[PDB]
Amino acid sequence: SQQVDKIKASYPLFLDQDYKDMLAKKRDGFEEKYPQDKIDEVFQWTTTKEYQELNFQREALTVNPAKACQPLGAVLCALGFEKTMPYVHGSQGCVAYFRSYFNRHFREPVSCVSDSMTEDAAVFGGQQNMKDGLQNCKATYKPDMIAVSTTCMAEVIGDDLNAFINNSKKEGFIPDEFPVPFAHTPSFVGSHVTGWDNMFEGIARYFTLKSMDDKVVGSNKKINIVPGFETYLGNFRVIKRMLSEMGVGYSLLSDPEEVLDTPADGQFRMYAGGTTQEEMKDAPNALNTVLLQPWHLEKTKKFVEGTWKHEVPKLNIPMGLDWTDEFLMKVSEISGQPIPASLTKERGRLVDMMTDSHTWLHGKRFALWGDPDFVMGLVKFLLELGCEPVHILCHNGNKRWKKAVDAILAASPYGKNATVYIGKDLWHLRSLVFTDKPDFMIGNSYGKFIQRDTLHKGKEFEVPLIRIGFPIFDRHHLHRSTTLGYEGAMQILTTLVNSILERLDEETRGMQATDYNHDLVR
Amino acid sequence: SQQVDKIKASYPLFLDQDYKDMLAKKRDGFEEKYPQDKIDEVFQWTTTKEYQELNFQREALTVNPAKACQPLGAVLCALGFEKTMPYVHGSQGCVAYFRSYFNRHFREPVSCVSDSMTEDAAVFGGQQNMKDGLQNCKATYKPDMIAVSTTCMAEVIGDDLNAFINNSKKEGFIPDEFPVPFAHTPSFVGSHVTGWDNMFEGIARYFTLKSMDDKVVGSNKKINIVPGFETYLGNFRVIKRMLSEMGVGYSLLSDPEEVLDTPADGQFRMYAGGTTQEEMKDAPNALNTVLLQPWHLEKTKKFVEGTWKHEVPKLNIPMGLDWTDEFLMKVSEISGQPIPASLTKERGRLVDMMTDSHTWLHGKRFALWGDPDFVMGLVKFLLELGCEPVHILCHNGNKRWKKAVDAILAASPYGKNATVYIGKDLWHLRSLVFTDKPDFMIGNSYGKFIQRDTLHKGKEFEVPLIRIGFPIFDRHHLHRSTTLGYEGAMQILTTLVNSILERLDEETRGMQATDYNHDLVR
Amino acid sequence: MSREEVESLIQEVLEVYPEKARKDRNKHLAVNDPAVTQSKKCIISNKKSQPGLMTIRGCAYAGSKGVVWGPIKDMIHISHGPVGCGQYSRAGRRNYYIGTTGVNAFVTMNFTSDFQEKDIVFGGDKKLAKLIDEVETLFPLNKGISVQSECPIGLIGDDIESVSKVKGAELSKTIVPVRCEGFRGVSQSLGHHIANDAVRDWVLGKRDEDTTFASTPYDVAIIGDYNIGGDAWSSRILLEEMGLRCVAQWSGDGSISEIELTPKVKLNLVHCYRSMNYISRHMEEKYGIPWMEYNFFGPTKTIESLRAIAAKFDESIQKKCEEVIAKYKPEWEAVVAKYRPRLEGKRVMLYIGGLRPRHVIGAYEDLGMEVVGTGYEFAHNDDYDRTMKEMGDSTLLYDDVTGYEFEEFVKRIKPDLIGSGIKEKFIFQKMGIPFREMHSWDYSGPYHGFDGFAIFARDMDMTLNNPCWKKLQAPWE
Amino acid sequence: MSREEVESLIQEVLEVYPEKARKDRNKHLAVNDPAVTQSKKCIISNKKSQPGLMTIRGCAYAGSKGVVWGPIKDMIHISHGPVGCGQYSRAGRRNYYIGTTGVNAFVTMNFTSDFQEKDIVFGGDKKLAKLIDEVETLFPLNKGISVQSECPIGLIGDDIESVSKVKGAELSKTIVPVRCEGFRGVSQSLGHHIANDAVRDWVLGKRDEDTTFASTPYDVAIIGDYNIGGDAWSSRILLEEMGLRCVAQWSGDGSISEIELTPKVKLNLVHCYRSMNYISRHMEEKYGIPWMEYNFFGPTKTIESLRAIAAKFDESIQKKCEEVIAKYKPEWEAVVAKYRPRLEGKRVMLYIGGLRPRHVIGAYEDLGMEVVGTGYEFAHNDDYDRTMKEMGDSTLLYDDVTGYEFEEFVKRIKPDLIGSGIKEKFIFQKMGIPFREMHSWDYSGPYHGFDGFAIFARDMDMTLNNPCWKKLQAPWE
Ligand SMILES: [Ca+2]
Ligand SMILES: [Ca+2]
Ligand SMILES: [Mg+2]
Ligand SMILES: [Mg+2]
Ligand SMILES: [Mg+2]
Ligand SMILES: [Mg+2]
Ligand SMILES: [Mg+2]
Repeated sequence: SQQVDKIKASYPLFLDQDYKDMLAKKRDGFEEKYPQDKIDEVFQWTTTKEYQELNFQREALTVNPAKACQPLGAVLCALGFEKTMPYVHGSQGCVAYFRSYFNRHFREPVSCVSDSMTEDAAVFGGQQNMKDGLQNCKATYKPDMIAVSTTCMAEVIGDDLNAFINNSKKEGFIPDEFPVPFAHTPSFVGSHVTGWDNMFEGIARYFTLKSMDDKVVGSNKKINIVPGFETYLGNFRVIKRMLSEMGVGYSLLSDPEEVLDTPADGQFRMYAGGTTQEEMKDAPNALNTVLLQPWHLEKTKKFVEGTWKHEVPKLNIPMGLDWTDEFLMKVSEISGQPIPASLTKERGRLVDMMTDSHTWLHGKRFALWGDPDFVMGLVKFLLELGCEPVHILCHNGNKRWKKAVDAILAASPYGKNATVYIGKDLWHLRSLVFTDKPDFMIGNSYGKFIQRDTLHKGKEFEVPLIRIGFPIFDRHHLHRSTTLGYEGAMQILTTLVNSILERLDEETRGMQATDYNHDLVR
Repeated sequence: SQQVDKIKASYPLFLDQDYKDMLAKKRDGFEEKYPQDKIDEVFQWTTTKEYQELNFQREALTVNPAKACQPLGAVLCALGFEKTMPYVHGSQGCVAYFRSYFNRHFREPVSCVSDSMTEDAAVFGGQQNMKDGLQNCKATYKPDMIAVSTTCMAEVIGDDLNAFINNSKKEGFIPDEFPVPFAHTPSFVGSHVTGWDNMFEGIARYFTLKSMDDKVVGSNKKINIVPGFETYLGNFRVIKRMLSEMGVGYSLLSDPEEVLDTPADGQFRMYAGGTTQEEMKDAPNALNTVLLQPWHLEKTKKFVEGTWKHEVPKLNIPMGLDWTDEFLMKVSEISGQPIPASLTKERGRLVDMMTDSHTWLHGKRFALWGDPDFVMGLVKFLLELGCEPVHILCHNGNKRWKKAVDAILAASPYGKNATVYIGKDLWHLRSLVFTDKPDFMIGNSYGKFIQRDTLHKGKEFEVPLIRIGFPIFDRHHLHRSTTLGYEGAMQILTTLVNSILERLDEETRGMQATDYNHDLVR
Repeated sequence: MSREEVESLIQEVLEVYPEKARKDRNKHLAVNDPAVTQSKKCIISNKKSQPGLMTIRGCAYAGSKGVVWGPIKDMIHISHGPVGCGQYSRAGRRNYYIGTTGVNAFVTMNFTSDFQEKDIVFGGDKKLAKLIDEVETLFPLNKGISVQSECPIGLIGDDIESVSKVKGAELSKTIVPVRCEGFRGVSQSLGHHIANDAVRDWVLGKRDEDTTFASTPYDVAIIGDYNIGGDAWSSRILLEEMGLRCVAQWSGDGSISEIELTPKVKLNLVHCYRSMNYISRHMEEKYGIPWMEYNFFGPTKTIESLRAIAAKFDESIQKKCEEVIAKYKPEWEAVVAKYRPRLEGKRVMLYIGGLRPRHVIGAYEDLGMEVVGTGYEFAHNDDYDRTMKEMGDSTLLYDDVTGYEFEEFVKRIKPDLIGSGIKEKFIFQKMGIPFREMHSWDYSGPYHGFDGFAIFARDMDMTLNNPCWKKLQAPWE
Repeated sequence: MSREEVESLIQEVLEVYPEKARKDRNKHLAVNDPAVTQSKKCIISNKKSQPGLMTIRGCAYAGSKGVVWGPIKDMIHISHGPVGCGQYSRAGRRNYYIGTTGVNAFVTMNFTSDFQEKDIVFGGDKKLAKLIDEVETLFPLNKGISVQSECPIGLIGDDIESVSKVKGAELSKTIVPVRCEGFRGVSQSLGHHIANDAVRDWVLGKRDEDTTFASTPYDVAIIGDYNIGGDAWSSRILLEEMGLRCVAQWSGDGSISEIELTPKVKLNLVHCYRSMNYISRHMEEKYGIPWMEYNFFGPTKTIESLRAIAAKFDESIQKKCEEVIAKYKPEWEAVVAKYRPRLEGKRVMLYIGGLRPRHVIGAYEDLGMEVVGTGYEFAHNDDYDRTMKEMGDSTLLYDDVTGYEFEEFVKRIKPDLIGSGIKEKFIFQKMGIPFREMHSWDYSGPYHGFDGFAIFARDMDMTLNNPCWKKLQAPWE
């Protein structure tokens, strides 16, 4: 039933007695459900150290991964180029998923095509799909560039992208001069970040390899900035804002911040902003190239060092106080621009905020996950705040990365109770937050199911999620946030301290029980 | 008892059984406490319509006000001028409270002096206090200007500020040319916002009234901006940013954003930034003067219209979409500068966010309070979001203001279930959120006690607080936020929609009970 | 728009394409004509998508794992292949269920074999066998396992049938191999067919000669309701108020036992024809169970459906049918009275998958709205036959619509509301056109049945009449 | 720093002032000397503040409403005058209590007569009488009312004593008029004295004729503990473990009945001498109840206090005293072992109100820290006598310190930690000096007793050793 002036959606409609009784009868009649006491028994067992030990012995089964596949990163990278259509050679199912995944995070259109390879291509390969696909895409969507990646069926079948694209031009499906950079992006190697690196390096090679004879390092007096896989608009914006404030000439190579934030003014804009083809062609003339997320830009780095001859600096992601300082000092050195009064003041404002909030942050224990550079910068900043990052999980991390994070942990007293996990998933993390309970999780929307599980054990066992990462689907507009630089550090500090104080308010809201500590001032 | 490796503060120390038993013994032995059944009975009664009717018949008693006294406002105004010491003639107890109140909100130093009048001044008045106070203040703290207001004892005994300051100069306690603007600020008239207006108009008079004969309206090609009583740093910053973006020459008169946000770099800066004396002296040469918070700048308005001969525009506070549009269109007309592409795009990004979030905002019911301009702008933006601002309380509001708000409500279908309350306090508001329960409260930290009260009746009756206003003491760094312009509207929208989704997550987190609606994607 | 204006619009839009795409796409666009009832005379459907044109379609794995198998709550479904497919499809679809997730129910979890290059080189069968044992150790209350093949499985020559048989016999466990690789077919459609055949072959026959269950004359199954936002529950309540016993829900909130009991029912009630007509036909062939199409969108269709269903039984159900209709009459009448004046005259374009592009038309009509265009990602010509009778004269029909086409049709037709998917939503909002997600219900619903109609109406109204839509143009432009 | 250097620092700082302020401030600054025990030979105190120098002091209303009366949980306290004073003081002080706020307890509420100009002109007595009736209607479980006068009340000639007498008799209710107007006295101090006299005159004698109290030999009252962060609870626990019965707490978590029962106890235990010595002396003169000063800051002082208190009673209490000391020994020893190495040799400067500037020194010394400067907002010479005994040779003492003086002393002495108030905190943090709030405990505590010492130690450690302090200097400057 419904009352018209107070209509109920699923929650709380299905809590009405008639629905409750109906669902009980469905269960008892037809579902042959395990008895509740058995369900409670198994639940309790899944929270134990014994179960954790079995869980960590898994070799074949993955449960609740914290990574995605290569072509998703290739698509994000390609979106950062002016009037560029991302184009994934292979199966169309993949592209529906890539678009939807980004649609849900940015709450924006995400444009990408497939060339719709089917079972028949296993006989004859995907060449005709490539010819018709490029022609059709160019005519229909009027991109100035098509950036090609692959799905896993194209990889297994073994289609030669380079030959297919060259043949498309040779036979007149598209003009010879029309830019079609490409990268092989096998889903069974690495993760979405590897796809980003592969795509970027393919675009860099397209515009520069054959034309290196006339390049002179430093002749354009700019610094190239490569952001990597980046899903916060504020991260692209803050880097450009800091370099501009410093009077540093720069080129941001892959910049989707406009195309991922078009205004609602009565027209749809399929393309907006983006790195120009001229910026990529001219990039070897820069002073140097800085990689914002070096732990997933290894292939890019080899190309930039081997072909452009840039002395890429050994910089961590610019997250937290020390690493933002180091990034600005290196940019000052390369550019010969002094760090301006404006950034020195911003820095001291962040430090002010650290002094103001340190008492509530001190010793707070966190579980966290994400991509390698993001995770290591979050760890570093947590140590700067006097917090303990006790469970650090990077599903798509490697041994060399883990060693690097372990060195950062060993240099701080706040790192003494921390462990770094690689190749482990959120079903592994779930055990750890039961057996060695932290105060909070910092993670993406998949964390909400771990919070749900912890509450089921009891309110005193609940570990609240703080949403920083990718994807965030169950809150609106958090993709507008910043996590880099002083601004990002200010935003993260504010989020953490206020999460702590929200939870303390909750625990002290009980009239004549816990509200002796429900302070007006904190 | 304590365990050294996990020390417990008050919460949760006093939940240990030994403390619980000790507290029961204290209650039973010596407190002669009303029985719990009687406490429960009275609590339940305080939630009723019957109690609400008695509560709204109050004439003499005020409980949990939502305003402060004049001199607080005068202090905040005075802080906005370069190297200016706020100075409150009268009782020193007042100045400890003003400083502390602002210290807790901004988490910053707040410099202000008293001239420490005592009982003896009821025989003879405070003239000697003024003489020694100005001399001592000037020598010790080296301000370039001392801005004088009053405490209630100085007002009741009738001290003539003008005469006292004049005599201080005549007798050599301060130099003749040293600037000592003043305003009478009686705590028993109006509220803190009235003190702001009084102080500002006193300062404006000081620098301009005697020198009007060389002034020419429009000759400096700038627009003056008067912000009023303003406790978000983002609000000074966004107005300055939008005017700069537009290429509009402007003077912000009373600008404390620097002195309320000094860096922590090893030195304490008593003074920073602020409106210059030259800016105040030259202000009559502006094209016009725009008041951002007109409903508490009536005295200032009369001076600017009567003495500067500026045709002050009839603009609402620039909050929400329509009113920010109106502000920018009027600034364009006055200055002759077009609204630039950057602001048009920002506007359309706000609209995009509105389209993205409208389904979760639609029909949501709010109780809210604050100062009059803030409140009417919040009401207007809630209506633009398709929300219902059903309890609108402004303790320091007036009938003319209420009529204007009632007119805004009548023009929108979302205002049909709304009532505006003036002169009512947060004990009145508490009744309204029990009898006509909204979804959320938007207000200051004093709201947390109303949320506590609502939860005590039961979880299904709890009305969560969303902290927007002044003071905010129980969260950190929210004073950095913005509420004005498209930027502020984006911040307010994001805060509201995510408050809604946080509560929905809470209500759907129950395993096998309500988590059928614990969606990953919203 | 007149028939001639619409036909002209089609030709103008097709001008952009190369000749081969133009010739193809012309075949997949039509203007409804009451004189023409045979859709094979005016539109082609269920063919390959043209390369590079930004189809909205998914793949067979979406159709099998995401749509049919995934909702079955007390089974563990393995996304078998590399990590992408299972991650993008994890909890994207709101197939609602009651259970204790990670303990006795698994729907919103993502189990995968996370293929690495070594699995491509050496094959994944040994990994799958090991994975099955780890599932059994860590999720002991699972009541069965499915293996949802991703693109590489068939391409490298793995034998998941052999692993399923061997491990099934070893563990006395129902282990279902599903060859729903996304290279197969042209869309989600073939995934449904593959999935239905897998149920048939590995599950449905398990109780064939088992007669333990006590049957009644009033036993039915809800076939092809995936319980989006609780849609199946707001259907079930009405069927049981009418005196029927709903033995099974395929597959929203569905348990493996209720699927195994379905061969015992007296009547299969088919909501989604496209996805589950295959198994319905099977059950008629093999067990003699009749099936019938119904529609629980809006009061008109719901009432017609209840009456038609009740007519298959006896006077006692027919009486309870009329009791149900009288109970809910005042409720849906109040919804109409409130929302119809706020929506009447407004024009809608839809684009959805395999059922809802025709099925929701009556509910729009019950609020005085007009559906002026509709179309499907992956429907067949039998779907289009049904569509042409529900849609108005001279309305626009589109099969496997391209991004470009959809945009250009909308700019000309200028509908008041669009109902489509997540890849479409943000495009149309920017153009200033109210949009409602008609897969996910925009995180609302249910929309099925009488309780669903109230929510549907509230939702169309909040979005179509919202104040945001008056604000897109800056007053200085 | 040597004595000669401190003396020279004083002279250098005072050079900034005009002659009159210079000559006055010189009298309020001293360097501690073991040869001089009589503070009236080295420092002046409890005088007016010099105008314009940014005293840190509050007013008599702060001392009466904020400090003494406000914590009494089951009375309603009226801030009588204009709206400011009650609003700034609402829930600013963490005088913790157990109750049902708005129903049977009222501490964090702000009740006020919100004077308008009409009330200045006609007087507030009629408003006050009406206010009392409104309070009775809406807060029926209140057990008494106090009237806390703000500046205007005495200036306009209102007669709140007459209203209190008349309404008190009419309603059979304790209504207490307190003339704590902020123009009275020079600081919070006189508010304490006024507040004590109001308790004496209006509350404390209620049960003088009543003999129904079941007394014991071990009855005591905690006098002058306002339960900041639960300080009085972590004190009470130890006194009761030692076999004493704490009849009353003045006034943290205090009830009106406990105050009324206090004349029945055997011993008054005075923590805050400054605020409560007045009533303590009254109870000795009128009821023959002895009083004694104690200190529950840190293990050294807590153990000495427990022993001195037990020695006033019999062998049974002395024995339980030793049991308490043995129980807590391993706990505070563990705190010392953890935190003393992390804090030893670090130098502290304090500036607080009336007690803590001397009372906390022993707790710092228990962690190996050194207090190199201390001072008070509003202490009297009897406080300074006690201070010179606690403080080290040649340390700096400052009475009613000016903002300017405190900054300049800190710049020269360069302490490792400062312990002071909210108006001081942010200044010293910007200077890169670790700061701990020693009124509010920076929202932590308790700090009294053995359980309080663990928290104190944790807190000094987390702030003094925090990584933020190494980061104020940009690496490019
Ligand atoms: Ca958007
Ligand atoms: Ca600060
Ligand atoms: Mg905490
Ligand atoms: Mg505990
Ligand atoms: Mg899933
Ligand atoms: Mg009916
Ligand atoms: Mg105070």
